Amino acid sequence: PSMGTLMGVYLPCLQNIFGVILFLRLTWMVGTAGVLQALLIVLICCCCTLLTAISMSAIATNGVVPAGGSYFMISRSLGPEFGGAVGLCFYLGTTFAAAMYILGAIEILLTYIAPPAASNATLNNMRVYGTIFLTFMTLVVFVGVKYVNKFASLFLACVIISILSIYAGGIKSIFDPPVFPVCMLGNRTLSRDQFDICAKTAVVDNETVATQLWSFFCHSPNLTTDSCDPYFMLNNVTEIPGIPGAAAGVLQENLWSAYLEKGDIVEKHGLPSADAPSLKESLPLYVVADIATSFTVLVGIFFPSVTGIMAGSNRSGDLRDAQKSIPVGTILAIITTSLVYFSSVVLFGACIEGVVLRDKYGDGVSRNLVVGTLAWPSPWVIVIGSFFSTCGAGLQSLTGAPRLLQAIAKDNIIPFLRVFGHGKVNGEPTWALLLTALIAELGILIASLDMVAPILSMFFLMCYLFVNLACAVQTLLRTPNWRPRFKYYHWALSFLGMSLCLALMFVSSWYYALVAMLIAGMIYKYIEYQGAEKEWGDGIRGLSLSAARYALLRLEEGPPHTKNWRPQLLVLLKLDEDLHVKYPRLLTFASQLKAGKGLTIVGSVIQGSFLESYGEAQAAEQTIKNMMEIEKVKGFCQVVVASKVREGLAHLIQSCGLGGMRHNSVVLGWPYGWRQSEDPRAWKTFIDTVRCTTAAHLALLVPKNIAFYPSNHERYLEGHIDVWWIVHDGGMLMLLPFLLRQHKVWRKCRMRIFTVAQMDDNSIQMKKDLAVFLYHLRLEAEVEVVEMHNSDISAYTYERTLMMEQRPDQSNVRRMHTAVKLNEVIVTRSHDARLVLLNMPGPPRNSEGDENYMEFLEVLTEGLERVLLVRGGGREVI
Amino acid sequence: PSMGTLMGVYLPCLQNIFGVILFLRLTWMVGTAGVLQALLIVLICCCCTLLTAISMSAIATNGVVPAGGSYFMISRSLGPEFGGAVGLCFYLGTTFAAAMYILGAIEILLTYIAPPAAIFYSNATLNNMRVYGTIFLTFMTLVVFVGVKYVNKFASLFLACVIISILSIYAGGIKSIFDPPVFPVCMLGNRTLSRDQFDICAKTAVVDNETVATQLWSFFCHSPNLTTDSCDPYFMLNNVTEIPGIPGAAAGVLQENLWSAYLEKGDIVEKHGLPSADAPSLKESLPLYVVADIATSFTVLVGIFFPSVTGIMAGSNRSGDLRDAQKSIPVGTILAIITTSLVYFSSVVLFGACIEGVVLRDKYGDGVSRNLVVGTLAWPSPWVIVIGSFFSTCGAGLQSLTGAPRLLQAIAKDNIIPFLRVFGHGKVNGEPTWALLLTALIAELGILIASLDMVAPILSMFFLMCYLFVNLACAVQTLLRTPNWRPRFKYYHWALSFLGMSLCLALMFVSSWYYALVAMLIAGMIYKYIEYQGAEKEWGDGIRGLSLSAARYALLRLEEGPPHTKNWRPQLLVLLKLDEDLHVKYPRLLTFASQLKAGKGLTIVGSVIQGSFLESYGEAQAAEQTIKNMMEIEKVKGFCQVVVASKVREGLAHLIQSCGLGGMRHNSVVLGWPYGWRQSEDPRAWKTFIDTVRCTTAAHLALLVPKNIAFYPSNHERYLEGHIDVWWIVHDGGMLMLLPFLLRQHKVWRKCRMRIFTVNSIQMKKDLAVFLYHLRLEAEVEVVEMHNSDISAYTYERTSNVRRMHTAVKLNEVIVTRSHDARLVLLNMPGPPRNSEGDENYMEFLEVLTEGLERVLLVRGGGREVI
Ligand SMILES: *[C@@H]1O[C@H](CO)[C@@H](O[C@@H]2O[C@H](CO)[C@@H](O[C@@H]3O[C@H](CO)[C@@H](O)[C@H](O)[C@@H]3O)[C@H](O)[C@H]2NC(C)=O)[C@H](O)[C@H]1NC(C)=O
Ligand SMILES: *[C@@H]1O[C@H](CO)[C@@H](O[C@@H]2O[C@H](CO)[C@@H](O[C@@H]3O[C@H](CO)[C@@H](O)[C@H](O)[C@@H]3O)[C@H](O)[C@H]2NC(C)=O)[C@H](O)[C@H]1NC(C)=O
Ligand SMILES: *[C@@H]1O[C@H](CO)[C@@H](O)[C@H](O)[C@H]1NC(C)=O
Ligand SMILES: *[C@@H]1O[C@H](CO)[C@@H](O)[C@H](O)[C@H]1NC(C)=O
Repeated sequence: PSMGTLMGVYLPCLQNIFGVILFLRLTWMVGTAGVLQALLIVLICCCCTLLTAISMSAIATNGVVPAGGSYFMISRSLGPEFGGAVGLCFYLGTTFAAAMYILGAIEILLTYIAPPAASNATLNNMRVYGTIFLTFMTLVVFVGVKYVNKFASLFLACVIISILSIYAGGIKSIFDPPVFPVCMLGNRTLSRDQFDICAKTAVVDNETVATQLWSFFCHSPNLTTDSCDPYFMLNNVTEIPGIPGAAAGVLQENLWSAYLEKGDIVEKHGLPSADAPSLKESLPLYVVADIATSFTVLVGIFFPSVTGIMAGSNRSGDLRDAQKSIPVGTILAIITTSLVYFSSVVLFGACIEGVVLRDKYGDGVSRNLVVGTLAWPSPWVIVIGSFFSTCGAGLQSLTGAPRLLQAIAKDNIIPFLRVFGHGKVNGEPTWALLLTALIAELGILIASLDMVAPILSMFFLMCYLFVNLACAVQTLLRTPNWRPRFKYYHWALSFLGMSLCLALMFVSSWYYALVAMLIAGMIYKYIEYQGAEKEWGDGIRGLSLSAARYALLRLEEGPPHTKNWRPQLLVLLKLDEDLHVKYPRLLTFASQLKAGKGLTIVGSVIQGSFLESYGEAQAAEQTIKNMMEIEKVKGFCQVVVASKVREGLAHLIQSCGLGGMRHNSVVLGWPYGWRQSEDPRAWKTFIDTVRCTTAAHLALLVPKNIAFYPSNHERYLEGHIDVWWIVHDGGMLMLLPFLLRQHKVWRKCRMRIFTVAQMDDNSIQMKKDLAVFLYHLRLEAEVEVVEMHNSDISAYTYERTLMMEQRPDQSNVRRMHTAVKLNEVIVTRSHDARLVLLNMPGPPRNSEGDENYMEFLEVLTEGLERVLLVRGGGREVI
Repeated sequence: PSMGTLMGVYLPCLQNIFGVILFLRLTWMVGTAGVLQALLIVLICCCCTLLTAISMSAIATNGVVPAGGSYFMISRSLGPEFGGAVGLCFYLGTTFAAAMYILGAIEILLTYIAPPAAIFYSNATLNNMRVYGTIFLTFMTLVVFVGVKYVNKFASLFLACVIISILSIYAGGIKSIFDPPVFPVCMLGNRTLSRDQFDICAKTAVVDNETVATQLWSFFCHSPNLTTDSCDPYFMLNNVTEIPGIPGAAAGVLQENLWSAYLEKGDIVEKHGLPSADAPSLKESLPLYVVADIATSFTVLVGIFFPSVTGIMAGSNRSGDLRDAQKSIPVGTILAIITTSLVYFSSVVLFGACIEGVVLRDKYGDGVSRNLVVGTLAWPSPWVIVIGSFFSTCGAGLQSLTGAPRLLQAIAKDNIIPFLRVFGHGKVNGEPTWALLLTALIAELGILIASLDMVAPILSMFFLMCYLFVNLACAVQTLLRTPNWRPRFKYYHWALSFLGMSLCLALMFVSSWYYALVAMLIAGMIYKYIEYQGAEKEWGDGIRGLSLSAARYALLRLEEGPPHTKNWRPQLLVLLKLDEDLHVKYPRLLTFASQLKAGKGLTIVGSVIQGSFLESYGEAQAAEQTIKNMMEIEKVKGFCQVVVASKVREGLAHLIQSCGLGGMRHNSVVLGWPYGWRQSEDPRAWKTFIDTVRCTTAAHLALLVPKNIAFYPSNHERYLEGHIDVWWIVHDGGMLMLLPFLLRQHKVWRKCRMRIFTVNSIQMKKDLAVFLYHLRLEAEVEVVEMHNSDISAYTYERTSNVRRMHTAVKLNEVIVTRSHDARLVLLNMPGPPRNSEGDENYMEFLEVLTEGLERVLLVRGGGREVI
């Protein structure tokens, strides 16, 4: 299967756009509203269709295009929810379009072709004949689809012959127009059907005698009477030509709006008329305005003539290269249609009188097609041409709606219409054709183009709005599988299309638009619920699971680094031998530092064997959940059963979360009684966990002396948090006290920034820097710099220099002494502090100097009531 | 601090509801719309407010009540997004209410109290309104700036004025019933003349023993002589009557003014039911008939009258100083609503039944001698209602001017919206500083319209937006079972709040659809902006933060509730085994998982890497990228976990039991087959396989062991001829039947024939068929003989080493003679032994059982599978 762009995309879209709306209701629309407002309407109705076509192309290019049709692409590229929603609005639009074309064919048959074989009598004739035609067309569609697909070329040929004849007639009008006298009464419009000739008196047998017009206007058959209406005798009777040759005075004439009312009379603005009363037996003698005309009504009546851009991408499977052949073809069809309407609007407006355009049924002329009056060969070619075009459009719509319904039914998206997929032995639908025919009858029972057209418009506008909105949303949030290759495509275009087509959908009828939107929302949510129930198993719980998975998948792609740094903690609790939380203050501290917003996972390892201790794990999980609910901290809880607690801690540290929902901080407690007991396990386990959390580039929070930390009911009134930032990790060391004081427990503790990084430098510049940095934070904490020394900070400087370059025992003995001098300073100037935060030095590289490192950490925090040590990970930015 | 229900909630709400609409625009509404439609209007405007009061009570009952005010409760109980959105609509409503009350005070000053002080003296009335409203707005802002304390002291007086006014109205009516007042209104045929100009309504009067033309004649006929015939035909053709304007209460008037009489702009107020002979008229007479001022309809009347019943959120405004709020707020608010509704109903009926249908339609009381139309019936004098309404309007304006900037200051100090942080810079006392100025500017921009009949709909739009948002939030949070939302109200049900949302939305669209669209877009923009700011504050990114927050919210909500699903769908964990060069050994497992899930569900891909964590981080990260790429190729959407353990066996276990977050857990482990276990000299592989098998059966997980993974098809291949074989032996029938269906759901197995072979036979077949009806597979069922002795191994393991092999070899014989040419064979395997040493024999069994079959997949049930 391989065919080019032309015979695969261009000709079908053109054949679907040229409909009956042009002939039957273009001239009337142009004359009633003028040339300006008509051109503006055409432009407004082409822009929405252009933005929808661009979005449709952006959809049709990303990835491969499914070979099924025009509904499979939408579904595959926008999800089952959207695809299901789009298919149904399109189905309803198609069945009402078939109905409307049947109405057009009936109207053209009973009014101009042959009126003998026929207020509300006309409506009843329309109903009866439309029902008969619908029956016959449904039967034909049942038996003879092959012949329709055979004869489909003829309908386009007829349309082209008709348009060629119209333009040829115009070009012949410019230099030699036809003759079609329309009769006048002052500034009124007479129906030429009854009268033989329009003249008050005629000369018969050497003398004047009253004409049929007289006898119809005056009840007296003798001229010598004075009991007639004043308007007839007061004004004249003229015979102006109806087809004035092309000129700039006529296009100047019919240039301003002429919106009439229901029942008014078609009047020729620009003739002398002296008003007077009139009888009530004369109204059947003037031409009358049939329906109330406005701007929104004309929008609604014209819109079904620019629809069908989804009909071009309808033989997608039998295409050579669809990605490059569908969009260009569709847009070329749009451009051709827009230019044909513009040129025809201007030619009609500028070539025909402003009073004969308003005869919806061609009353001024002797019951002819008003647009058929200007046609070179004869007015009989356009009538037959439009008749065959209407029949063909009806047949093709009745062929193409049931196929869409059958596809949607066999896709098993909406469950209650599975039966509509019981196709024939060949695949042709059976109980979808019946539903379509019944809805078409329900539409025919209205029997008026001016009321069927807005419903059709609502369905199509809803479909287009949905396509555009889906495209824009999927582009904004970076949907995982959505990458279009179109060059001139940008989500701003789809947004503008949504706005314009929404404005149209609301101009026609706000309440109808609300009903359509509610139907669409109901079907969308119902599809979503059914999909959730089918993938997972539950309705409500299934919805939540699906939302979670969607969010995680979308978060997967993209740069995995955030411009800011906020602590997301993982609290490593240590369960007792009796399965009790040893330090229930860690949970309290986590709740005070997070305040219930963010991610907080709470892991714990249970020594033993997994094969025989599963119930223990479940019990411990419930226990931790209860204890965690009490302290009011909202988080998940993981429990693993390892053989040795060390490897359990490792597996917990490096594997907790799903993709992007990872922790970036490990808060572990302090080992108490490590030197007291003879078992040296404690400090080696602690140091091993420290080394394992520093090699994964994670932050570290080691709250020392956890038994003295406040509870949530406690409150502090006087006190000041103390920060003792030594060299590095300034960002997190400044971000912690702020997030802490944001809680009511530390609601008003004064912050004091103590800095010890003299390094033979000046504090004046560092004070200005700290203050300006604090200005953005707005903490405004007092900054004081203590007189620091290089030899005093030697322990930290060694590591700092090594870190800068990257960007033992001799040193350790010195480190202990520096640790004790620093401890002396801090305990003499910050003893009475409420909470003290200072950054700790990194663990040694040598696996044996760990005891000295522990002695350093113990002699450093000697005397301080409450001290929290934080170690940076190195990837923190702010 | 402790004060009761009455003086803490009831009276403030009453003071906020009874407003100026009642006096200035009730009679006009009743006369224009009739009695019936008036009752309907009152009912419609009371129902939306009643449902909103019920939802507000449900909010005020869950948990403890914040002591701050009326905005803190909403925030704490509905989240920062909703609470922030509500605050702005309520703020705008309050400032426009200040504007409307000022307009009411100006209108009452220029029309009844003193008409000479009309400086401008059409558009002159509008310009006078503009100037005087500006002067008052300035003066009231300054007063509110300096003297809040005296306002808080004198606030009771305004309520005293309102109550005395209403009591006087009813006293006047009751006096009307048996002895009415006198207020003659003059008539011309069936029109209504303005009684201000004429001295007396009579065509001719007798002066000095003779008749002379009266002032009415000179106004209608410009000639001062009776002997003239150059006047309009309407004056001479019709009569001049003087009907009483206040007929005492009776059933004849309520019978008259009972149907709607919507006029048009410029029409004439006509008394239906009087003799009138029509005739043309001049154009210099229009200044002498009373005229309808604006076009009247039904929707217009709803829009103008809705502000009267607003203010139910002002009752829960001294929340901190309350004795027991949970039992005192709802009952107080609802009693205030009921009292207001009954007062309106009784007053509507009283007006309908006491006043003529022609004097109700003079919006400014022209038929009567420029009096307050409602003041005609009042016992002491019509002077009590005028002064009463003046003081009431000034007091309500003052309190709105006091209560709006305070709310803005609260929102600014809550630090939700960042660009209005400056508005929290209160004075030394707490009185707002740059919030009062902004409020005064908005009030001026509202005054520039200078017409109650045009300001009222804007006020209504904002208040309706607030109520709709409250109701919708309550209903949704009750439906989705948010974790921290449990209301204690007795008569509360999410259907009621939903119905309230529907009704108040209907109102919002009846009044003016376009305004409703603008309000909804403002609300949506602020809602999404608050959500974005919350994301920026918790996580760090705007978009990535939004996604993280959505994920966390979904997981937390899914946490609570029954942890068992009615259905069972496989959620796989594919255990890949990386090579020494960090390449996927069997990339066909990922293909098989993608075929079994079809891209919908959860699929985690774990793998263990032997070594030490301290020195092997980069290898793990590189392997993570490798697995992600290989998984992207096969088109399977899933997450990837890699852990670095010491001994692989141990790492596996930890991978099996800890993967996921809370409720997003796996329930099926698909591991490959150990190849070369007996051929390999070392016995390390089977020792690992058996350990993973034993560990995954003790966690109650299903098990899928695809054997011979090197012959499984890829995605590009297609099958035309073949038949899947299922060999369900004893147990695990549900999942053994659900697997082939989910498999054939993919295009690769799109049309492979399914054959069910099952080791009373009619009863069993009937059961399989009835079960198959729901599934709809309709696959052919073939039941081979069932020997208990042959299957003894499965029965004995569920509920002799030499015998094991004999049964396995007979079963292998049967399967290979009746299913050798099968495409895919699925059969359930027996459980591994409890003894840790018979693993070699167990492996020999498993090897000799599936001997000859090209492709065989073995499934073992977990035991908690339902379908
Ligand atoms: C066709 O002829 C009739 C009668 O001559 C035109 O009637 C229009 O409307 C009324 C009579 O129905 C007259 O207009 C009056 O004009 C004054 C001056 O502004 C205005 O104050 C009145 O309210 C009324 O509009 C007059 O006969 C004529 N007026 C206009 C502006 O057309 C009718 O318009 C004619 N139709 C055409 C010319 O298309
Ligand atoms: C006050 O008197 C005026 C003038 O008489 C009333 O206006 C006109 O009243 C007459 C008599 O009711 C109406 O005539 C009726 O017209 C309708 C069709 O419009 C016809 O079906 C009836 O059989 C009858 O002929 C006339 O329409 C009406 N309006 C005008 C412009 O003449 C006025 O209605 C009286 N007040 C009230 C409250 O009725
Ligand atoms: C009617 O036509 C006659 C014939 O020319 C003309 O004289 C007369 O003025 C016309 N009347 C009007 C009202 O134009
Ligand atoms: C005016 O009133 C007199 C008083 O009886 C009455 O006779 C006359 O008919 C009235 N005029 C009309 C037009 O009814």
